[PDB]
Amino acid sequence: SVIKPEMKIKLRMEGAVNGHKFVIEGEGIGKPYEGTQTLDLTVEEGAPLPFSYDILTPAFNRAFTKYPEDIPDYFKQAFPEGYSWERSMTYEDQGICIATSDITMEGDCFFYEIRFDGTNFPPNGPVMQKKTLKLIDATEKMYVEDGVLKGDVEMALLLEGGGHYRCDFKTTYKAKKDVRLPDAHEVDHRTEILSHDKDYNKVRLYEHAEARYS
Repeated sequence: SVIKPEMKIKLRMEGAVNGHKFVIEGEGIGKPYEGTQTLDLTVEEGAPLPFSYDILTPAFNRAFTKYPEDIPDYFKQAFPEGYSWERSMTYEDQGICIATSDITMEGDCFFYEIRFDGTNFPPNGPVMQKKTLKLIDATEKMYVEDGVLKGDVEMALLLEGGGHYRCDFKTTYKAKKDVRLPDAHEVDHRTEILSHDKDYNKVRLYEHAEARYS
């Protein structure tokens, strides 16, 4: 397989949230068959960001998912050609985000071209006031529809003070070639910011993800 036990990552994200433009670049490494990865992210334009970094972290690759032998792996099968994804995120206070990523590989490295746009966040809400603590561990429901793989998530960000800030995630994953399509399944996610500098101009980000049946 072209997916090696250790794969590097390079990415660039361009976008805008509530009128604030930005660019973030990233480099990292992970273990695709263990579903783990670490990214070092740097804000290259638009620093310091005025909004919660936690709305970005799922946008920074399901190739880094531990897939059981008996569930076809849509993402690893898609390489070396790769795949893209398109995602809508509707937050409970009517902030909404759209993100896309085009994922390719060369040698032992994945490359992501990411677009991220968000709007209509209340200026005094938790996103624009940076009152989120983390992404709560979440389960993504995967299922095939229209010949591609979809993932639906009812997820939540933890807020300072203990409240939950809910978001309906909907992703469409599009392999660039035909692959063996899986039956419906689930992917458990854990996302963690391991470290960051004062304004989050520099962030170290970790994900652990594993596929299973309900």
